[PDB]
Amino acid sequence: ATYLIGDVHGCYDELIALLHKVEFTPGKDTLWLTGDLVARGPGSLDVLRYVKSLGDSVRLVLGNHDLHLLAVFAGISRNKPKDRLTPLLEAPDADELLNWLRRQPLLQIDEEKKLVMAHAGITPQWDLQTAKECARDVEAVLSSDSYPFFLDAMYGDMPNNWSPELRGLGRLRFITNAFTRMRFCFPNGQLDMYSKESPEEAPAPLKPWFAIPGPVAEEYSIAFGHWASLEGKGTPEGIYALDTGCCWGGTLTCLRWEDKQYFVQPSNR
Ligand SMILES: [Mn+2]
Ligand SMILES: [Mn+2]
Repeated sequence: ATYLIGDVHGCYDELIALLHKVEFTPGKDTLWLTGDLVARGPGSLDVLRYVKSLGDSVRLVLGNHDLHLLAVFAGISRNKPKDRLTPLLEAPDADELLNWLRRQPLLQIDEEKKLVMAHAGITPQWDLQTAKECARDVEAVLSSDSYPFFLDAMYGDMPNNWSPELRGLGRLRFITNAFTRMRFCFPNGQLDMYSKESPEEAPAPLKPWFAIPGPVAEEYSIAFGHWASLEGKGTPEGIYALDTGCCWGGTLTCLRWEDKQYFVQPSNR
């Protein structure tokens, strides 16, 4: 079977309970994870150990909190106490875990399932070939010996409009923001980098990225996390918002792909 789970955010206990509920069996089942494995929740270290141990039975995409963790680890950014990353950072196996983490994709595609996954979604200004190439560019920098320089460069909210003639720092920043921070769009597809509230509360003319027709979303289903104020509701057919805010006292959501059946674990907080 195929299972998709939203942002775990260090909620190791809830993740294991949810997986036991569906009797996830490595080697017979595959787990897709929408990223943001770490931060807020108490057990980022345990989540990383477990997910890494799953090997080929897991398909991950990196989120904005995974990339922030890598930036803290590399000395690029300051550790925030509320993230509760210190046990993972100080762990004897931290180098191994994080060198594995930075090697993971930004985008997962399964042609047989007609399924695409990224942390925040697929921006409507991209087709599948462009999404693939941008994923590869950022993955190449993240998995290189020089990744701290990229991580330092990634911060910033501009440029917010895609053009194939984007080059250098601006190109990398747009790709990163589109894959891991995108929520709202302007009518032409421009990224808004400020509003984090629900669609109902969004000021005009902002619309969810998935409310704007795009080539990928017309040929593929898209699963994503990141957007917790969405609370997994209000998406069109073929769009699955799996982030239901476990770390925030909400729930961890699992979707079985074969029958589109949902399973939920309540937050312990
Ligand atoms: Mn996120
Ligand atoms: Mn999140």
